[PDB]
Amino acid sequence: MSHQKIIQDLIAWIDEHIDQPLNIDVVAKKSGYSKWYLQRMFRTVTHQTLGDYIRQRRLLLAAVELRTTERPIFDIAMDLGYVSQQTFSRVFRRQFDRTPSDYRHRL
DNA sequence: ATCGCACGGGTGGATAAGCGTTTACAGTTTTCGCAAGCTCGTAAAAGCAGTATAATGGGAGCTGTCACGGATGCA
Repeated sequence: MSHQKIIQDLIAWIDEHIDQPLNIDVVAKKSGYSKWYLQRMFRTVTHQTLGDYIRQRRLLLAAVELRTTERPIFDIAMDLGYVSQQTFSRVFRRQFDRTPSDYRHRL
């Protein structure tokens, strides 16, 4: 089994469990590998990062929880690896170039 | 393969501070509304003086009955 089949399984590993507290100590242990070694092979298969991409699906989930659900900004961050919305609102100007308040207005 | 270690990138984390937006909790101004209290007015209630043939002593339904002592008080 080549490693390009490993990371193909890893793209369906998280697509249901980004609302869960999913950390690297779960992803590495339930893959059969170590904590660091999964990140070296992750570059040569999809050209992007791993610890930011789980945020990139988490910040994708916050936008589809804002354009559909009435949940506030402060405690969507509580389930997605943040302890407050102060940093969680800040990276959204990097990921989608918008404010977490301004997305729901422009339809 | 299996996995750390490091230089360094990215960040998360702990105060902190930011932003425009729609109401508090501070204090007075305004108007309107209806009284409780005073003043009043007169029709009703309240009070007062007089009435010139002549008239001059209650009882007025009472009590219908018991009988034994003490003090009182004339005689």
